[PDB]
Amino acid sequence: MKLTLWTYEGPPHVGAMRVATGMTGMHYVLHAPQGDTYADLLFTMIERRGKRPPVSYTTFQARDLGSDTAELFQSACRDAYERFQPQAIMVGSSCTAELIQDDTGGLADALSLPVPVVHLELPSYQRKENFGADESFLQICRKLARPMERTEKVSCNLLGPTALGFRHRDDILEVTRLLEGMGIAVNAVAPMGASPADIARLGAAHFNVLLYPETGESAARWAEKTLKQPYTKTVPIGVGATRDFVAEVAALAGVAPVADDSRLRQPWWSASVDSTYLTGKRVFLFGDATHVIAAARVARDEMGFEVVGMGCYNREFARPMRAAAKGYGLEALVTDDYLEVEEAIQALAPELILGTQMERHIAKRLGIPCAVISAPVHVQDFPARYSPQMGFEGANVLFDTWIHPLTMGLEEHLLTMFRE
Amino acid sequence: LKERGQREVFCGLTGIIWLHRKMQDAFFLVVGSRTCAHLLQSAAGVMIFAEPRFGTAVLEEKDLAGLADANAELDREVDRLLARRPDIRQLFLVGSCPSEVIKLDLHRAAERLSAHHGPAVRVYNFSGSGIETTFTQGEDACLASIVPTLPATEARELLLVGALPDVVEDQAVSLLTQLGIGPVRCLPAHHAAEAPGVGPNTVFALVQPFLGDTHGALTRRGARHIAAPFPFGEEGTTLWLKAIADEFGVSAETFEAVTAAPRARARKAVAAASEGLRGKSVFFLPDSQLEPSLARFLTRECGMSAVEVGTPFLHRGILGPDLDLLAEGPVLSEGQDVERQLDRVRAARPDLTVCGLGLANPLEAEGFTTKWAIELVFTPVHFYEQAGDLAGLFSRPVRRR
Amino acid sequence: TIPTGADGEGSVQVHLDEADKITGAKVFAVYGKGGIGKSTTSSNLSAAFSILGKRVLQIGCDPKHDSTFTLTGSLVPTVIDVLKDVDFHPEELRPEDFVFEGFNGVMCVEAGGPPAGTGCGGYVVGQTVKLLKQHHLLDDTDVVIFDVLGDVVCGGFAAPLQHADQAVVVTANDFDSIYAMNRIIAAVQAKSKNYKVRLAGCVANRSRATDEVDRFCKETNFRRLAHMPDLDAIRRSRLKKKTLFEMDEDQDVLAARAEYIRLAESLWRGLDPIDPHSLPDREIFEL
Amino acid sequence: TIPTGADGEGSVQVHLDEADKITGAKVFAVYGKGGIGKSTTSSNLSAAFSILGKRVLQIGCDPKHDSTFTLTGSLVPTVIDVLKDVDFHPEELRPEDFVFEGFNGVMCVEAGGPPAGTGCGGYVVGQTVKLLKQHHLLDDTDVVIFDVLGDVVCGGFAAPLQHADQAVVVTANDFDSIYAMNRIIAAVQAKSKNYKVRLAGCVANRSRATDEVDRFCKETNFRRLAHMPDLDAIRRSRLKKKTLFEMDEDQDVLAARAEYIRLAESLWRGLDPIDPHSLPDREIFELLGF
Ligand code: PMR
Ligand code: SF4
Ligand SMILES: [Cu+2]
Ligand SMILES: [Mg+2]
Ligand SMILES: [Mg+2]
Repeated sequence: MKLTLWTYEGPPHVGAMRVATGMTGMHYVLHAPQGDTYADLLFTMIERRGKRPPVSYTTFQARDLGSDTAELFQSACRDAYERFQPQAIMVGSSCTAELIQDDTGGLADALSLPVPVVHLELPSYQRKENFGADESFLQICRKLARPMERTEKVSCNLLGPTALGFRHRDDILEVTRLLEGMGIAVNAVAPMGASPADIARLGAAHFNVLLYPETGESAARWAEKTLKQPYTKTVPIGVGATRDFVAEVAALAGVAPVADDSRLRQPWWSASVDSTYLTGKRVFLFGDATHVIAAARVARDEMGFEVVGMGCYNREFARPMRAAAKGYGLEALVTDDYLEVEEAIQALAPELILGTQMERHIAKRLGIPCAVISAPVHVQDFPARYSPQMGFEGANVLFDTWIHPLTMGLEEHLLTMFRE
Repeated sequence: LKERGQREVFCGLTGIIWLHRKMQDAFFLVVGSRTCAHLLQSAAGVMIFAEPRFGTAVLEEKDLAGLADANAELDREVDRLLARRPDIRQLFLVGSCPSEVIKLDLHRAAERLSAHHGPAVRVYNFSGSGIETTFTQGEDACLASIVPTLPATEARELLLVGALPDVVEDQAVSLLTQLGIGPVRCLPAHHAAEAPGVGPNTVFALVQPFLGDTHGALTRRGARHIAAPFPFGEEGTTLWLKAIADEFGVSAETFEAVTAAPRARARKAVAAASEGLRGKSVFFLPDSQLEPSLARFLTRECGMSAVEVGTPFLHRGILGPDLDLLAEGPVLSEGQDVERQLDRVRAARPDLTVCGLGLANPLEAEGFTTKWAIELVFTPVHFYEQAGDLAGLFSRPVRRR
Repeated sequence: TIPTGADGEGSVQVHLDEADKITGAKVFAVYGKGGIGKSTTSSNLSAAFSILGKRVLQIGCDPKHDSTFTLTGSLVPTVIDVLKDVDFHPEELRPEDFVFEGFNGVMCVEAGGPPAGTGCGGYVVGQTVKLLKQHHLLDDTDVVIFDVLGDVVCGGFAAPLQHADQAVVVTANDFDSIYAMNRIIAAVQAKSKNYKVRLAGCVANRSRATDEVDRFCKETNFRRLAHMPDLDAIRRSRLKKKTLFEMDEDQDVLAARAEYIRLAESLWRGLDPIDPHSLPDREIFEL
Repeated sequence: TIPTGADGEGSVQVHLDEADKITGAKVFAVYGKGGIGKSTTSSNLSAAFSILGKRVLQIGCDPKHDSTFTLTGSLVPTVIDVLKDVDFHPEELRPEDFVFEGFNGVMCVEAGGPPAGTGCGGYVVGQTVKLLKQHHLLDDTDVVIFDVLGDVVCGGFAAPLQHADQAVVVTANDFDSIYAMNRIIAAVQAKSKNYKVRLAGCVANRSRATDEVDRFCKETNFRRLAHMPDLDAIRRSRLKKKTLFEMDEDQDVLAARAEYIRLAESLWRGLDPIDPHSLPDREIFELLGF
């Protein structure tokens, strides 16, 4: 009932559609009203997808109520199977669907299609988009990921990377190249590059890698007991986090660390003499949980900045948020409202703030240098150039991405003082 | 072809995005879930960063379980937002899918809200949800909602109705004064600075084709529409102003001679881009009910060959002059399943495709050039000045491959 | 009009209790009055089921916060404690931050009693089960067991019956326990009226089996599941913070474990649940 | 009508009868542990006031027969104290015709065994409070007793403490006790806004030598009173037949009935409130704690 003008997330069916479009051979049926069909725009355009998202919508109207909704849903699923031919199918509901007495699971059972189906119960008014992605992930995992004999060579599974993710296409590549660095083979990358066969083979890994918590943590814990699959706890964003993750995976797989420091340049450039003025610069961080945790760690340790403001809209990870904030002796700001964080950056007045698009634009209003380090972004944040946020290369990317606003403002001020 | 197998359109809440641009004294409270908020936010894009007038209060479980709770929360929230924006006077309680399924009576709530707020601040509501309307129906629903509140006028005045960019409105006023006869009253008046009296006296003409409920709203007052081709392209605007002249008894010679230079500039501008789109095939998809006028303009002025024209709903009573100007070539269609029209698109091999943005990139990957109809509502394409730019919007001489 | 008042029978007849009947796994709610062993029986039942190989989670709806305490051996921070540590937003909790494991990997949850003088026990257990669904622990587990105070069986107190597929009861020879079991059968029938909860049967309280409870079961059309007296062999003080089925062995221990194993396998089968009745209070042979 | 809020607006579970702080008539509640926990204290104390000259509305609130049936001899002799009826009365709604006139004083009854089943304790005993009020029994009597048990701590269900002012305590000498008395103390200062229900002191029955639980009771800032009894109580069968005031005065260790009278000498309105406090599980630990 609170007025929101800009929200940091989407309805949980958006995250479920993220995981659905990430992996191939799936189709996603919405019990969505006509006009709620917009949700494929963002996928076709913000992420710049050449293919239609594997989704079909019933698009019911005022004339279609009661039984007509059920018949329309049945026809939608039947035609989706007939013309799209998905290896795996799942049934979902929208915000309006659950209010109507339409049983998605009952309709799916009545269809009795040969391809296995799963019923996604989405609390579209209790929860948000990342939860929906995670629930779809664990539900598909229990549907068609069964325990089976280990691989000949130690294998890992990357859990977490979904569509509409921050750089996810690049983090999968960087992590994969690193793991080939120790030579451990990635059996399946899900849900970014998954398939029904891939989910079936997901149990073949000797351990799991939690590349993104918000979208793979519950799947990893489900594999913990269902498949006896250990999952790594450390996120490799930043040099120190990269080394911690390398040690963790080397321990789990039993292979030697064999880390490659050749391409890394961030420590030398941060210790470089031109980078002295970065020391003692206040920074405010907001956005995705692990992203903010790693950003604060990287800033305080390797950047010389002083974290002056910490926050997270991922309420489900407020506990790590609070723990880290206490670790830096800060006060976690878990608001999902742009106005509270706006007031926070007004009161604190950090030299630089790194959040998401909201933080970028409020800093533009406040005349403060800003960079984006979180999920909610416009089209231009997602680049064609490969920009990993994690790993040794990701260290340099993070470094100069943070540098750019600072040097821009600094040279602008130097110009202004100089023509005066 | 009215198959309902699968539809890909926008809620009428997309009308709020540019509708508020016409009146900067209109605040919109959306009783919608997180999904409608996400739609408005995404589609607006850079707006949300400039503090729009779109208040999309999420229907949490708390106020959705009951009914009167949301009713009282509505009053509390509007009092709040009036406190935030003292400048704001006109309020709109736009309908949304959760409100429709829970059957929240927005009419009585808006009436009591206006009663308690007083004459200074006035709230009228409508429903722009996708359950009963779609895309452009939100705007004519809104204005038809504010039509009865407009007082009856006893003076015969030339009437313009339809949300329109301010420069286009100014140029239309200038042209109709260059005609000499016919006082212009802008129904979507800028921030309600001049409450436009509408009654039986004021016969009206239509500038925006999609305005369906508008005609009903003005027939309730007694105003009658005049058969006039919609002002798209130089000849469309010319025949439109000719119709206005005919209604107000303006001499044919006078209006022909008066508007000679503007239409000379317009034909120059349109011929600047006509050569790009000569001898090609086009396919139209149901996006904003703006497609038949576009097909007419392209076919007769730009030399376009229109294979198909897809419209969600045809108001033939007002689109009749458009159809008469339109050739028999393109097949008319009232609402086509997206997969069926996609199959016809694949069969037809359209050199240019007009559709929603969501379909656009898949067709581009399939190898068909796409022009998204979500754009043309924003950019000014509506008169002589923009007659050339209308064709330029469909030029797309990319040919990188 | 005084009885109906403004609400009166309102909250108890209309919207009496929210349904949310999503079980998935087999549910057996143990119901005893007190003194008669419900929590110890439930804990040993969970241990026997874990011995069998079925994943078991126990919900300690009792407000004394000791039902599942024995399996862990250490006092479990109850759900309401964490829900108050958080700002009553159920999403920052994660598994193993409110649930805890016991012997042989027995999951166990304690439902913290509602604050004194306000709230509802049914409210509390509803939040526990909702939080339980949110992190989907029921999905992996195969057996779900409820331990609730059967002394009071009002609407909120009857919420676990809504979930429970079978309703296990424990009883002693004391006449208070007799009236308690009678009330329990009546309330379980009432809860099986709306949706369904079946009656698995009653066990003794290790005082003396089949002394008069068997005849009462025959009269009420109930059944008397066998259980043996081990009052002194099983230390009243949870045997050094540690139940018998968990961290001990002895002839009496072995045979009691065997009895609980029979109870476990019978509940796992759990066919032909009896449909008993509540024999009139006057008809009750009394003293 | 109140559709939401009854189980909505945060699932509010008040009795939904506004404020129930008003005492019936100087209500003197008596806590217990469900029949076996000496619920006869309510009946015996009501008989004490009645012998003094103050009529008592001693409301036992015991589904089984231990609380007030001792005062009223045979259990529900007309089965109209059962209190559960569609017409809200199993007989004529006249206050005099309604139930029995106890056996001393003027009139007094308990709660029977209600098959009401479905419903929060906010109404199960919440309604059970006011049928005596419905026929103005709290007005027809001089003083009142509102017996409760160890299970009842929670509000709505703790409507007797909503209406109680000056109450004595009864409890055991085990872990269940040290849990129950302090939890009841918590309940009664939760009902302290409901006419400050008192905390006079506990009739604690040490089994053999459980002086450590009594020391804990002292640590709860809470008096001991009837320290002497060692699992020895008056004749149970005769107690079921009639309460001690009507039955042979068979004191077990000390002058039990004379101790009751010595208590009542100031307890006619209520024994001097020791004013105890609830205590956590860390300090109230009973070492192992069963
Ligand atoms: C719900 C659909 C949607 C989304 C996700 C966006 C964001 C977006 N708005 Mg297009 N905007 C949508 C529809 C609309 N936007 C609007 C504003 C707008 C304009 C003028 C433009 C634009 C564009 C975009 C873009 C760039 C990708 C795209 O083409 O959709 C996104 C993600 C951009 C474009 O179409 O490509 C050149 C462009 O010129 N947004 C308007 C007002 C007319 C509507 C109805
Ligand atoms: S279930 Fe009944 S007795 Fe228990 S707290 Fe709720 S209302 Fe009170
Ligand atoms: Cu820049
Ligand atoms: Mg217990
Ligand atoms: Mg007695």
